[PDB]
Amino acid sequence: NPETNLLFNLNSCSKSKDLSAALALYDAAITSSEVRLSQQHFQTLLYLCSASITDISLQYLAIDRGFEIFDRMVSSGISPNEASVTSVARLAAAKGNGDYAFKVVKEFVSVGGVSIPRLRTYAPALLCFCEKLEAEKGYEVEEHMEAAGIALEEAEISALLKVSAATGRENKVYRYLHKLREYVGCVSEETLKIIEEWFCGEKAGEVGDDVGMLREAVLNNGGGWHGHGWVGEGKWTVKKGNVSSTGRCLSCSEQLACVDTNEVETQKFVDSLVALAMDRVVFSEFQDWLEKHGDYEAIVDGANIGLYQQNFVDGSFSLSQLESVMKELYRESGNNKWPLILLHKRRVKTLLENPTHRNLVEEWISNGVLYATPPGSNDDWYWLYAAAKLKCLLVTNDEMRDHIFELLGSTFFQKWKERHQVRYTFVKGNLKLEMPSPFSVVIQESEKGSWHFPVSCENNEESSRTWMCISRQS
Ligand SMILES: [Zn+2]
Repeated sequence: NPETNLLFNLNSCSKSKDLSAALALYDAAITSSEVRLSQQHFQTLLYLCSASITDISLQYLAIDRGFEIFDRMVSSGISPNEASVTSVARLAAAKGNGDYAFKVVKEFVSVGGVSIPRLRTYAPALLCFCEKLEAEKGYEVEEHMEAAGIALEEAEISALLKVSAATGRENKVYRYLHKLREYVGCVSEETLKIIEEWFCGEKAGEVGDDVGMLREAVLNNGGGWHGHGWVGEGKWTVKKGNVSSTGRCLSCSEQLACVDTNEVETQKFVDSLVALAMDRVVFSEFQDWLEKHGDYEAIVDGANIGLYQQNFVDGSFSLSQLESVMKELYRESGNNKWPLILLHKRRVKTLLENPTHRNLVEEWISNGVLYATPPGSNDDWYWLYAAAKLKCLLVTNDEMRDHIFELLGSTFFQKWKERHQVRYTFVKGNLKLEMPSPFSVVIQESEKGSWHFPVSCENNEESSRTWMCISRQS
């Protein structure tokens, strides 16, 4: 059987990255006319041609003979899959042909059946245009990506920022300094140098505008950014320097913002939370109970605080620790609001039928500062909902890492936990609440057009992270 032998030998070439050998077998199949060409033969060759772009000894062969393999695949009556289109997009981008790398994807997305065009399909085009300082054709790829419903990562956004800085398009540079802020957060060392080069450059110091109305724009957006135009005269003062624990940069000596988590994104969180919670008993009775009587500054994971530093074997529970968390949050509250504790019905009873505790537990149920979550369903979803919907603190020592709560948007979560979650500790006797930080680690604009960029300390992120401060002085 010749078809199985060709597929077996082409795979043996792909294991060694031996393009020369597989590309010889490709000729033997065509000229002899003994073997039936098929999708898996064409695919194996195209991936190998894309794989060989990095190899110096095999790149010239892949670029010369790669497109003929793709053209034979289409004319044989086989539509090209996502990986095959990406392979030719990379091959075309390797020899500076951005327009073919673009239009090979436009044909693919135009079918729209089972295409599924990933970012790696469009990236060969986009990067090739930004390499050749073709800003206009670069931005076309972004439009066709964003319309096709594909997220841009840091590398693509940095490429578009780079080409904007090269062509001197100060409108577009401002666009992508907010795309990084929005879709990335803290930036790379390479990405930081792309930004540093702009603000140090002469074009950046030829832009300007007001004071009063921008304050509303900062508040309405969240706190991080005002989001329209540059502010100042010229000559930026770029410098790297660390930030305080209180949210105060040592370079410029101004206040960093603690940005509110996205209001529309928080509504997607709570709806997906109620959707999973409504699953066999009535969850909706808590929803209205919170809304009717619930204006607390903090929520407490009752099961966590009580079982903290207790033996899993003994089944020992600690109301005294849960009592301490109640009193300290009440003190730290300015208006003096007691937090809402959320325990199970199995844990509230047994606490209630202990005569020592009964009074204190009954007191909290009467005052509306403790809610019993019903059996069967988890308490997990009740205190997530309570803190998230009311937008307040959540006291628990539990970084929620699991595949049951996998609908957690890990982009939105962590970013939510850093703003809202309160950790704690009981050193022998006394309690110590570890509050969330008074400033967020994200890109942000001041009212005076002063930017701040945090660089991602990938190894050991701490208070000694370097921030790249950029201000005007006017
Ligand atoms: Zn600063």
